[PDB]
Amino acid sequence: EKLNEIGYDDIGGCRKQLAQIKEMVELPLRHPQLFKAIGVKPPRGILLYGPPGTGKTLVARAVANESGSFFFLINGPEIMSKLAGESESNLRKAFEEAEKNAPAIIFIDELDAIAPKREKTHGEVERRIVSQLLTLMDGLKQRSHVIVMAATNRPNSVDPALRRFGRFDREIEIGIPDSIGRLEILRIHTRNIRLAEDVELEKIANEAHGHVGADLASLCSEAALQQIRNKMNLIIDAEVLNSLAVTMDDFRWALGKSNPSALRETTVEVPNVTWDDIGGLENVKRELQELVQYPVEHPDKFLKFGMTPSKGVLFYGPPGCGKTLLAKAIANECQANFISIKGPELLTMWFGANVRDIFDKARQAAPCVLFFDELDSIAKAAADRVINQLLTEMDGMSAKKNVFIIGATNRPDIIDGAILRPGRLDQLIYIPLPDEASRVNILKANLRKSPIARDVDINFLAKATQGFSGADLTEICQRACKQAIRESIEAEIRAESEKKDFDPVPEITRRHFEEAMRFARRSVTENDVRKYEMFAQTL
Amino acid sequence: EKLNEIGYDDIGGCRKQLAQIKEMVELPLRHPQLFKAIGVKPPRGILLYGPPGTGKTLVARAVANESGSFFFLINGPEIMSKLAGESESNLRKAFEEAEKNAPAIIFIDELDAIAPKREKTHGEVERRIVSQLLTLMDGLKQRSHVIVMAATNRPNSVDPALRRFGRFDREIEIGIPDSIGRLEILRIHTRNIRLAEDVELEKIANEAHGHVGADLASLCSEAALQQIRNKMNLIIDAEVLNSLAVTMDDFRWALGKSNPSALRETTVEVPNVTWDDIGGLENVKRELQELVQYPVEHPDKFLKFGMTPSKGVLFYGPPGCGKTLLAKAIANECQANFISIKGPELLTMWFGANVRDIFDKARQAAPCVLFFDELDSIAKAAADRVINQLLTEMDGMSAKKNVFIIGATNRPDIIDGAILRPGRLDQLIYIPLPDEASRVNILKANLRKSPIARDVDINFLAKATQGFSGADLTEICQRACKQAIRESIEAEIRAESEKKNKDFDPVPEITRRHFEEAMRFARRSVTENDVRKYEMFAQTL
Ligand SMILES: Cc1cc2c(C(N)=O)cccc2n1-c1nc2c(c(NCc3ccccc3)n1)COCC2
Ligand SMILES: Cc1cc2c(C(N)=O)cccc2n1-c1nc2c(c(NCc3ccccc3)n1)COCC2
Repeated sequence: EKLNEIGYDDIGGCRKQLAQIKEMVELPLRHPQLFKAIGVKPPRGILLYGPPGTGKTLVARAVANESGSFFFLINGPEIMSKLAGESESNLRKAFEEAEKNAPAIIFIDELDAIAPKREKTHGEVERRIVSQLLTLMDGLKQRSHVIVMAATNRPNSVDPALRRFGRFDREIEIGIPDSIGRLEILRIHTRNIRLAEDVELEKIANEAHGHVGADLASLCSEAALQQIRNKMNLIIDAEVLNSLAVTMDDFRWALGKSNPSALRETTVEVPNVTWDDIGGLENVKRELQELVQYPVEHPDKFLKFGMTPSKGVLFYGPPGCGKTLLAKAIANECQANFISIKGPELLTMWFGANVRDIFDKARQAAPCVLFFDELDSIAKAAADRVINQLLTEMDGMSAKKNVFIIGATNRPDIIDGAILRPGRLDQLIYIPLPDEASRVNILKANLRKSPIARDVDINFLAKATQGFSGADLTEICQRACKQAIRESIEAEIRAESEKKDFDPVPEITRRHFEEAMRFARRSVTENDVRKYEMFAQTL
Repeated sequence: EKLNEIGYDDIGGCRKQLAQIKEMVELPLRHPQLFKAIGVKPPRGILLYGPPGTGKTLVARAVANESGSFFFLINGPEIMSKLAGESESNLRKAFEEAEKNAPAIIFIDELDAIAPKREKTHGEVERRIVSQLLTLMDGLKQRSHVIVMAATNRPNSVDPALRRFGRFDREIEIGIPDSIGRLEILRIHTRNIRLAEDVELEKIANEAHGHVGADLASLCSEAALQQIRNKMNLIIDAEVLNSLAVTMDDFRWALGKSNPSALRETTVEVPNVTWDDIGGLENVKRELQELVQYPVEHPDKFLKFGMTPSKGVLFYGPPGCGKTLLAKAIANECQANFISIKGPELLTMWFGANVRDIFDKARQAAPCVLFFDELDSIAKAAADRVINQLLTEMDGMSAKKNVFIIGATNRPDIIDGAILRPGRLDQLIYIPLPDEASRVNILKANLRKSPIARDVDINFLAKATQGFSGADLTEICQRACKQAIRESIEAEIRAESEKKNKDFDPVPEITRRHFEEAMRFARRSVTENDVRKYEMFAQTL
């Protein structure tokens, strides 16, 4: 009987959308007088879409329960699992009961099942039920106090006729939870499971990438199974039963063996790469501040001076110089959402229309940076369709919506000149090989989690490199760590053999870094650097 | 019960169409004696089409109510939601009840639902309804005084059989409202909502691009919701309730977060770019006047001299010289509609016939200037299909309908010579880099909204920038504005630091210094070689 007690606190990583739906639904159903007085018309149909398992199904019940409304549930499979007349009778009865017991919420859990695309019907009963649903949606009066909520995997799966301005006009996306949402879901799912004192659910939430709420429930279940195995493979005994608590190692094992279902779905989040970490690149700092931070933080100045900000940059520069991190940092300084799209991903999804989906999602998000990772794959100069999609979508993106498109290219001389036209992406910014401070910061980011020895002078390594790209520094650090692991394992084997300095190699010593450096080679030739300098004028 | 009172004043941005429909429907059904005497036959079927949310659904009721006729409504979803026999029984009862209570209007709301394309039926019950609808539409007796009206998203969706000369012969398009129509919509949706005295609804309309009437209802709803947020967050005191009025800052917030449904719908409007703003380019003014204005303003002299005007023009010149604006300006001087089509758009829509749709809309519009920007992406010399469609449409377009096709190209040498034949696009006009007079207006147009300091000599900059293209001038001003914003934001930060230690506006205008810095890095974007190449094209062809 927990259904009647499902509240907002019992739903996981949809805090922003939960607040939005609260404002949309609860307030009109709790204080109709205010909205009627001012004139606001509460929404008729709210469609929720997103990856499966997010928890969008519980949102309608939570809203109804905490607003005191009546809740009638319409399950698409249930209505489509009945005869030709009984399904229509059930739809009509649901709407009639909702009208009788207003204020009320009708929840169509699988709207895609009831009303798929008209091309997929291939029947008369299905089209009849679709038309009946349309009529009932039109039947509901503006002042009946019945709010029809719906859930679907993808909004494009619903018949377009249902998305008219009178039937389903508001669409809210319940996407993949962030780390805070993941922690909330894990806390919700562990209220009954007994947890050991050594579990840090924050770390588990931060590590689980691509995990939706159902995936986290599976994670907790598998962790409990692992604990039972550990305490049962050796051993029924009441004392042992009371000593059964999920330890952190069990959670780590479950996470390692967990195959999340939302790894392939794009993430929208505010990156935590503060510009204090990027270090130098201060010319790029100033340019990106002028191009992104000022339009978002101080719209008043732009309105005062009557300048429409340009919403398009191109990050051209040698490979492995942290263009993605620069985009993330400029997103963070503005507290702007960040969306990262790789060329292979776009081509693969096109092979499997979705160019407009990502821009629509960017519009959904608050002021955001839409970072395309390799634009030569799309703008080579099959791809002739994606290029035009992108160009037209940029040509239709109003400059006042605060969506900044930042495309990165290692090879800028191949990009089609159409993209670089004024008003599309005409803000060429050059990202050079990291300077001294940038190199120190790269080496410190690489060695953040690695215990280094005090004798190691990171500043000396940065000074010595003087030309290495970022990937080169990462390779140097990885070589040093590999040699350290090689020494640790050799010492462990020697200790085992001698059985017939508890930790002989606890930190990476200066010798490891020296040996790694001896074989280091520059990856960006001076000719390449000269070539990238001339592109600013060759265009 | 407001349905019985829906008039013409309660519908939004369809002022032109409503007047057209008023003559078509209200006048015959009000004075049948006059039309019968001369011999006019009032229309049988009027198919209203356009993007969703325009307000075409209320037109039938407004026409019926004002003319006193009987209004019987038919809903596509409703009829197709019933059994095989009841759906047909309702169609026949709708027309049977209409003839009984004539004069009357039958409004089919979703004609695409009842009568989709014959290839989409894939059933027997559905195909019986289509045929039943056809029979009823052909059973009207031209004296029954019953007028059928229909609404559809696109006319091509309807079964072609319904669009014969006896069933649905008149099609009226209710499209995206223009700025005046947006204000009509923004004033009918605000009759009940209380508004603050600081609200200038005219400004919101001119900024609401791509907003259909339904979308403008979301703006008002969102704007009022914003006011509740502001007052509720500060907070149900009755005094506060009476002080709840939508302020303009709320509207601007709503407009920023509003995602209009019709941003991708093409616009038909008369541009406001008067030729007095284009400045010079006077050798282009004479040629454009001889080809667009005189045929439209003075048809008499063309008939008197027996000359058929050439309906095609090609604009070729260096990039960023305001070719589009010149096309807009001549349209304004003729009060002609202007349709701008981009090369990328035509290919994108073709991948997703539509060439014939652009021309058909041009024909429906009053004397029109159909601009084809980037005609080098279509006439490159997939695309082979689009060029032929464009090539055939021009040939099949009678020169007497006052529709002019202007094609702008930055690279004319690539254009296929088929388009440049004497039949369709036979006139070439060269738009050069802006001259001294024009460069003054380009700078003025850019700095129209920007408060400039009196020490700035706009004339001096134009004299200095002899050779700069239009985009080069625009870049200079933006750099001036960009730098001006920087000195304003840094001054604010310095003020904050000084405030902690203890000229209201530090930089109120773009000083002469800001322009000086921008000009130093400014570089010409059209090489002297490129200018020479364009000159030789007139003879190379
Ligand atoms: C771990 C790592 C690899 C890498 C690479 C690379 N091709 O291996 C390139 C650029 C930055 C890189 N970082 C890196 N990663 C981070 C930071 C940071 N700071 C310096 C920097 C940043 C952007 C840009 C330049 C230099 N650098 C600071 O934020 C945390 C992560
Ligand atoms: C804002 C703007 C940008 C721009 C560009 C450009 N490459 O961005 C090219 C030509 C004119 C341009 N304008 C512009 N825009 C306007 C005007 C005007 N001056 C006269 C003119 C027109 C076309 C041509 C020459 C000179 N210039 C005057 O009418 C109002 C709008």
